[PDB]
Amino acid sequence: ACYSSDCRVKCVAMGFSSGKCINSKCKCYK
Ligand SMILES: [Cl-]
Repeated sequence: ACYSSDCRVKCVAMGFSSGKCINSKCKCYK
């Protein structure tokens, strides 16, 4: 599943701004 905290942290680790869980997907904000 997608979990909010982990998704945000994954996204930031890759150089994105943040991210959110949408429909089971961790979608990063650029
Ligand atoms: Cl979700």
